[PDB]
Amino acid sequence: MVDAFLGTWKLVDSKNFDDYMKSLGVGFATRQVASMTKPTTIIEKNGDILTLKTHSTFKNTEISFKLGVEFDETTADDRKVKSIVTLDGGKLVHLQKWDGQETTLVRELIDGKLILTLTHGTAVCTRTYEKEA
Ligand SMILES: O=S(=O)(O)c1cccc2cccc(Nc3ccccc3)c12
Repeated sequence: MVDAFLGTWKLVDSKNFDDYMKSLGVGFATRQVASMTKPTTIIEKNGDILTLKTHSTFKNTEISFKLGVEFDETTADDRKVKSIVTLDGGKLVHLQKWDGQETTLVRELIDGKLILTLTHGTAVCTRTYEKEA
């Protein structure tokens, strides 16, 4: 069940996002702006289709997908990837593949907060969000 992930989420803490972006080859100026931007994640459901929006003053993205079914995605940093999102241990696990590389975006609810763990190479970033009323 994906339902406790649904809603509007505001970033309240970030650890090692620069390391994660740098590992992906993101340029210094984008990392600089990204490091001070407050993003919002919106997750909504219509039947088996999830839509995940990222809104900010800098980058904005939107994806729609069915759990367990691969989809094409063009990321905020312009990578063209093959993606799949699955529930695993109650976590929303998003795997992206491109050029033989992989990165995971794992979302877990802890005490009503959404904890996003981003891993690429050796870099591990933890971004925490709080629900908007
Ligand atoms: O969407 S994210 O998943 O964070 C994202 C994931 C992976 C790489 C990213 C690189 C630059 C900016 C992002 N987003 C961003 C969006 C709004 C504000 C600041 C950064 C990246």
